[PDB]
Amino acid sequence: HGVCWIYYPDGGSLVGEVNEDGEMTGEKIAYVYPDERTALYGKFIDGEMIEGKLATLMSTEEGRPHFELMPGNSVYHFDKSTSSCISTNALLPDPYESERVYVAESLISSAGEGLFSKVAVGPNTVMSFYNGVRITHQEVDSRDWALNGNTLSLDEETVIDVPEPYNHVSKYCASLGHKANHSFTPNCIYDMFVHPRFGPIKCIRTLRAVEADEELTVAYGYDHSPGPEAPEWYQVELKAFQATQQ
Amino acid sequence: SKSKDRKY
Ligand SMILES: Nc1ncnc2c1ncn2[C@@H]1O[C@H](CSCC[C@H](N)C(=O)O)[C@@H](O)[C@H]1O
Repeated sequence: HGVCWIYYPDGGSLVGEVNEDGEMTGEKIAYVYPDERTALYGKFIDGEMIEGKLATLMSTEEGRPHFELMPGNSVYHFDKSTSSCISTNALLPDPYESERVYVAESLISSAGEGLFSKVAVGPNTVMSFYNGVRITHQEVDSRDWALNGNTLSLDEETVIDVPEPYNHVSKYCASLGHKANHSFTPNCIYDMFVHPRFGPIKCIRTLRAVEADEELTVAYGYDHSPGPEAPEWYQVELKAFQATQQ
Repeated sequence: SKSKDRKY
């Protein structure tokens, strides 16, 4: 038996010996994060993580990954959010994100907390995941902007939200993408991501090299000509940005 | 439209 790797567009992959039907099912299947090193290894059924133990990919021989399990008993499973449940383990952090970002006071004035890089990385690096409950565009668009600070469009049917009180890390730290502040001159973008625990979500990906302890920012991308459909702080911010443009 | 990153 040889091994198969199946990559997602975001660079993560499932890897293992497939079964009679070409399915990722068995006790020695892994999800490998985009760093091609951090992995969740163990029991999968048709590509869904049943019990993934944190591991490090130490080498690949004839295409077969050779892992070492990390100490501890960090286990993860597929746990997609619903309309009302953000996570079965809200305080269990993502182990890839934990090595790449931390939350601190923003450097942007009056912006509360922000998301910062722990280490220097290159362009095109996935830094953080934006998981949340999954609600409709109808609910979100029909309600006040004060409730919509953490809403992220996922696709034409779903918006991801991190509603109070899960916007505080003492209550929810499984993912941290909702902590990145806005910039009209950002160093990251939101990008599609298929996560073995969260399912189909978005991630924060660098668009250039970033230094250790640099604040990560993304363009929130509100509609500027539906004036702008956006919160006050952003509209005020948009004026200024437009000012600098000539 | 009251969410980030839509494809207008
Ligand atoms: N460029 C900017 N200027 C001012 N406030 C900002 C900003 N980008 C984000 N924010 C703030 O962050 C919210 C989105 S969530 C971003 C994390 C938030 N700062 C926190 O502490 O949890 C917005 O409602 C706004 O209050």
